[PDB]
Amino acid sequence: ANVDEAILKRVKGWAPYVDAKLGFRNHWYPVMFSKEINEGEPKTLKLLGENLLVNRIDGKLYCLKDRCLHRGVQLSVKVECKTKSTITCWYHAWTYRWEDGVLCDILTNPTSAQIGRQKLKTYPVQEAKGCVFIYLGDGDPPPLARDTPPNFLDDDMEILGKNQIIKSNWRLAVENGFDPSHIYIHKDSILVKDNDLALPLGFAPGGDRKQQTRVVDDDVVGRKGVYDLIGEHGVPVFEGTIGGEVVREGAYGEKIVANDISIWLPGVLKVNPWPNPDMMQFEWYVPIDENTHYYFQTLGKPCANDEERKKYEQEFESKWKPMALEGFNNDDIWAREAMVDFYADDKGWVNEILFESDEAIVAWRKLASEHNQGIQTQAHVSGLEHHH
Amino acid sequence: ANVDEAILKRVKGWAPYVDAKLGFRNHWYPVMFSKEINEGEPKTLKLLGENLLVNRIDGKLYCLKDRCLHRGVQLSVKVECKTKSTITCWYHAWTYRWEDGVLCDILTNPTSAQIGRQKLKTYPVQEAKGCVFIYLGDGDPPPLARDTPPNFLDDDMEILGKNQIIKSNWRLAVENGFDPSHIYIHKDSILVKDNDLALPLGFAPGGDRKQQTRVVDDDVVGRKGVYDLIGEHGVPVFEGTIGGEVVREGAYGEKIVANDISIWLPGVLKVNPWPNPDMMQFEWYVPIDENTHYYFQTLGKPCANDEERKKYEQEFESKWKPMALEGFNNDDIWAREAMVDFYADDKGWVNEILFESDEAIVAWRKLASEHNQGIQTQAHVSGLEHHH
Amino acid sequence: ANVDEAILKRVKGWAPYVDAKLGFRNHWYPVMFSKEINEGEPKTLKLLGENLLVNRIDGKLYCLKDRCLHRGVQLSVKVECKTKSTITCWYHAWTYRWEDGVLCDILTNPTSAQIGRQKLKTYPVQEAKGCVFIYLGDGDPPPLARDTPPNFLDDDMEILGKNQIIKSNWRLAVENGFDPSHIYIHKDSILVKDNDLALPLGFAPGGDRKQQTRVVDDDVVGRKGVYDLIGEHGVPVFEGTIGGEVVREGAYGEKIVANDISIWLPGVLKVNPWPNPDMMQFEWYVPIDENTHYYFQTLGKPCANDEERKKYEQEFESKWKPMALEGFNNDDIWAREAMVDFYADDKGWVNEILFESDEAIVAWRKLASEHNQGIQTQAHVSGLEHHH
Amino acid sequence: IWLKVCAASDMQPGTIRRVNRVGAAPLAVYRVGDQFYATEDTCTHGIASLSEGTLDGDVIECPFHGGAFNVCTGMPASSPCTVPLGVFEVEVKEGEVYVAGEK
Amino acid sequence: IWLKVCAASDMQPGTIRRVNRVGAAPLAVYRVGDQFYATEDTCTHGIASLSEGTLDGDVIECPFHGGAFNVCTGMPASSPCTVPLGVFEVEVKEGEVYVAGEKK
Amino acid sequence: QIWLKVCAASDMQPGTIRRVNRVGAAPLAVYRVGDQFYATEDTCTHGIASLSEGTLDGDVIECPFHGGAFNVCTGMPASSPCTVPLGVFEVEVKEGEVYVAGEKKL
Ligand code: FES
Ligand code: FES
Ligand code: FES
Ligand code: FES
Ligand code: FES
Ligand code: FES
Ligand SMILES: [Fe+2]
Ligand SMILES: [Fe+2]
Ligand SMILES: [Fe+2]
Repeated sequence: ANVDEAILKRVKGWAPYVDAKLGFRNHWYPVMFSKEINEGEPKTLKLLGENLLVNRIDGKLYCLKDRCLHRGVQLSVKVECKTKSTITCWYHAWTYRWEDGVLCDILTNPTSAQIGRQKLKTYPVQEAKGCVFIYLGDGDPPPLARDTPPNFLDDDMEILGKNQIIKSNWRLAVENGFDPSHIYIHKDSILVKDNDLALPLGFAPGGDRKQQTRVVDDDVVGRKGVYDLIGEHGVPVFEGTIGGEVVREGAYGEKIVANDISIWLPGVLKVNPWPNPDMMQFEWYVPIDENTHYYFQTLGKPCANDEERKKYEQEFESKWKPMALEGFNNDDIWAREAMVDFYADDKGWVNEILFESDEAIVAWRKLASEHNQGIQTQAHVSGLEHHH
Repeated sequence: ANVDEAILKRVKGWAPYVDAKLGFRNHWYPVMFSKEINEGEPKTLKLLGENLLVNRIDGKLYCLKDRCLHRGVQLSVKVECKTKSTITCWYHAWTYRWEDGVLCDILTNPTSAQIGRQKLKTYPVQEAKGCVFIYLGDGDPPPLARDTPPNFLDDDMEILGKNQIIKSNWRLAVENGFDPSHIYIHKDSILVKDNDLALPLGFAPGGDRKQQTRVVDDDVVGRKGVYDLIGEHGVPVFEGTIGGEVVREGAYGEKIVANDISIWLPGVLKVNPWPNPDMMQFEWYVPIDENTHYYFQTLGKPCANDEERKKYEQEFESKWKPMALEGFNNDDIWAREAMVDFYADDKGWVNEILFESDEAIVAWRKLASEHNQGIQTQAHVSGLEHHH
Repeated sequence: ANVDEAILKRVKGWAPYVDAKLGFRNHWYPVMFSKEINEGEPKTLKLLGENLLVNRIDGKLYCLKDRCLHRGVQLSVKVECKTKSTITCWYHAWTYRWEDGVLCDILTNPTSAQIGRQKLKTYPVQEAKGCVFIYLGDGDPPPLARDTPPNFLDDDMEILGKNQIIKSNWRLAVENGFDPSHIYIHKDSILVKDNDLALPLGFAPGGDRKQQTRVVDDDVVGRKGVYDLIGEHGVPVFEGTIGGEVVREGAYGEKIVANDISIWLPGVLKVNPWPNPDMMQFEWYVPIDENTHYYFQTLGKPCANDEERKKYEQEFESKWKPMALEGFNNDDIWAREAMVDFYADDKGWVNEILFESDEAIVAWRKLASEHNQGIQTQAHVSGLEHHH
Repeated sequence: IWLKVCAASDMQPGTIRRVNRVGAAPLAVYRVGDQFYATEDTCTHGIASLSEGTLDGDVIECPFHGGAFNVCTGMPASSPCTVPLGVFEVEVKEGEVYVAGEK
Repeated sequence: IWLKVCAASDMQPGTIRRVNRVGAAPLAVYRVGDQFYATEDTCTHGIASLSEGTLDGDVIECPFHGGAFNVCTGMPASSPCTVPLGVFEVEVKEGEVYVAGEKK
Repeated sequence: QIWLKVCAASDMQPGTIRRVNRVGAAPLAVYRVGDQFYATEDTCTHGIASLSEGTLDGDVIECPFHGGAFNVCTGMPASSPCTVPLGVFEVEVKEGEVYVAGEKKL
């Protein structure tokens, strides 16, 4: 009910996905790095359209909805944490506990009947690999692994990265990321030349439809995703032609990368190896609201000891972060933005003219529609509405 | 007419008030001070969503709608007052009399059949206590006293004030002003400390609900309002506690002020005494459009002669204005702005969780719903519609 | 359907016109001057709500819709013309021929079944009198002469002009231009004084309605328009009066100009002679979107050779452009903008109170409603829709 | 004082006839069923001719903006019309329609 | 423990009766058909008096925001209400109704 | 081969669709409308969808991807967003056996 019913009736193959303009509820989402949230210093953020507050108390993170139950103001306008375990609204002093959101006191009226009877929404928060994950859902959360790509949580896998807000719906980011033929926009990337990478312009598909991908729905951890196998039978394009004349060539570098690409619910891509044969890239496209998303980038590299783990960081800052995460992925950013207009009115979901390599995207759309854990709605944002 | 019918259906206790997003028609509203408009110098303003023009001719004020009958342009784009008693539209020269809005001439066609056959909307304007009031309504206006708080018009009451545009719907301003527990936001006020005022953090209600307020359904002049009596049997709260430990304290000043607080239609608050034992504050929250209002503040003090009023004016400019009107009330301004989001989609009127001191607000909502003289609609702004 | 059906039902005399908020499809429209588009330099523009790309190849102009068939991005975000006769989308390399829009190649997949089976929308482009005209329509275009005022295409008529984007719907511009009484806004024009022009303040109409204009639908080239004949039986107003007393006079210059004023579909005005007895002014109000238009101004003056053309050019840049096109018409620009609010909600089309000289505008509204070649709809912009 | 307009049979039911008056504003004569009424012809909201409008029962709808008036009372029946129409009593005698010279 | 409310006959089916208690919060007594029920009078979502609301079957609708509760179970029936209402045991003894005046 | 053997006419129920895969060529879709048979390319001209996985309504097939549609007899578009006509292949029944042409109609 986020999109015109007429359009949903048309996209019979993935209507839930097209309706999920605000993202999927009941999944874990990374929103910041552990280093960005300090003890006793609450931070604000918007996730799936909801304003939230995250605080660190005795080293542990807590998440409360940033909206007072009384008159609906954001507590963050003027933060008043009067005791270690609570936060007091600046307006009429309704006070809530960070651990369970219970309204435990009201300074403007200590005798109010509301005390102890109301509860502000709280969301589970977990830190892993130096990343802050919030379970934007209801009830006890599933393990974080269900919503992370394979190997992200490996013991020796050292994770580093960056995050920023991008102006496009999260779905446009996901599809661009899993798009087999979009590598064409990266043909002039510095990382390509500078890191001597082998990078074609596209692929001439081979085999049947089913062979183009590997849909994963038998993962013991509960993971649900899709693998892009266009390269298994497809002939990579290194000489692009027009009228039979070669007008462009791919990158004939020596380093073999990105032979393993997969997208996983709620919306995280895994590219392996990348940006180097001994590394991996994991990136999330987190829904902030219908028009924006967090582009949460991470690069992983196994490290067995405190050293090298340090050399990795040094190289991350010196090469990987500026040359790959930025130098390479920056083109993905404006590419996402370029699709905004066509899909803004939801009509792009009907008028798009797909071609062979989009089989991977269609597979993702179907997987997401069938295995998402809930459709976030504006009602979830303002307050659920119902008549039993 | 202005809100989703499903929402109005839910708020049975005050549907008209919730619907009155643009304000109440057929009431007097202050919009500027007398000294802000000089002889033959037309001034523009927007009230209840309507663009208006006010001019002073031979000392008297006149108000015409700032929209030519012909092609709907604002006359004020290029003012042309070619004779003392008229204004000529800059486009095709349709000319109107300030006195009755009659189309008395058309320079581009002196033989037009429209001449003397059309009338531009006019609104009554009255000056009192140095304030300019406009009756944004139809037909003969009621006495100005009906729409003003008691004593504002007293012969000896010397009125001085300030006015500005605030970005919030007028109702959020009204409710914040009459909110008994909102004083919590003023706990760190410089006025309270410097003027040694007694100011609790809030009140623990005493007595029954009916005793919390006093509704005035009629006066010798027909005014409609509500008095906040939470302090009659309520216990002032000076110590703020959380989990039993003291985390805050109210102000233990000696000066007892604000023992008399009342809100009146169309939306004007009276606080007496304030900000000093010998003064009173009268403030209006005038609807400009759905998202903004004029915060028209005035401080009154009885003065018997020119000596007292001269001294008062000096005290006002050097102390009361900067310390009270600005220093104290500035916190009310951002408090109002903080409630905008929750009520912007009109859902806050359903999802708000009220507590005891809100009995005052509820009383106002009901009084306003039962005695307002009309609901301003977008149709009033563009032109009333009706199809036989 | 671009307007609330209730409103369209009310304006029975010209509903199609009121519905044509985006302009009339299947007409030629000038969008720039030939000197503004150079060989191999693609230029972007929006016409009738559609984003277009124009390019010059071997001297000839070609027009392609600036929206890739694949994922709906604008090709112009990053232009890639790899061969003289084609353009390659920067995203997945779908390549189209400028000549017919046929998808002739796809660099990311040379085996794609889409190759040669899709075609991007193209529109006829024609250069005449140094002006670039685009036929925003479907099928074989009619002769350009049909959509141009008489004499604009005369062999010796030398055309010079200026173009800019104005913030108002195209119809407000058309009506202001053909509005007989709007000349009142030009009473203080520097051009009038500095060129000794005779210019009344308005007109007292004479004769019956039919005589106020001449509806043209008998032109052999098929052009459809209306001539303003208010001055044939009307009395020019040179002494403007209020209450019978003269408050303003018109201009008593010696030069006789503006003897013939005519408006033509799709929306081009011809004033003759103007701004001098031996010149003519032809101006278009081209729909860009519902809120803006190109104000395409041109001045024509018969020239028999290169020597006269150069002389005229010099007088144009030094006098006519700054004094007439800018100094005189600049008042028309803000006049158009002043009507935006009244008509923005489409209600002005119902609430406007017209007077005698508006007979000219009504005639135009009726002609446009009856002879336009199609109503541009948002569906034309996003993609025509239809269910079996 | 009265003005002889036409024969009752000159008008079919539900039709309107414009009556020009030299040196004066035109009038509109309406035939509602077998009854006759008259008002000023010019819509009070603009320059439209009500005789070029649509008659629905005893309500005339202006062709320009959809405003309307009750031809019997001359009072506005639909917005944007707000100024009442001038009404002229009409009487039919011996199959002849006469319209008063004044309102 | 029981409080004298009124004679069962004083209440027509589908009506609500507020029961004010000395030094305590008010209660609401509902007559659904031929059976009586009771809960707190104050809506758990705010400060509204449910006795001034509308009874539809066994569901009481709050006059303030349209939230609702099942008068038998005290469980929320319509948004925005989410906090269960306190239910009090009712007893009809010899024509007259009584309320436990004690949370069940 | 000129005529490709598809199946027994009786093996198809009225209102059903059957996909015909071909070596070295794009798949075809055979439709049974009443007692008659028609055939077109299987791939929707608007994308990469398989029309045989769509919904047949009379002589109009609806694509499962975006709701576009085609008339199976003429191959002409019946519903947006489809705009490119489908290639149609003649179908004949010899000895109760359905045969579809290897080359589309001109
Ligand atoms: S809005 Fe938070 S305590 Fe009132
Ligand atoms: S818009 Fe004012 S006179 Fe024409
Ligand atoms: S969006 Fe243009 S080739 Fe894909
Ligand atoms: S001119 Fe008759 S309704 Fe406007
Ligand atoms: S106070 Fe009862 S629904 Fe809000
Ligand atoms: S792929 Fe068939 S309608 Fe789009
Ligand atoms: Fe990319
Ligand atoms: Fe305040
Ligand atoms: Fe002009």
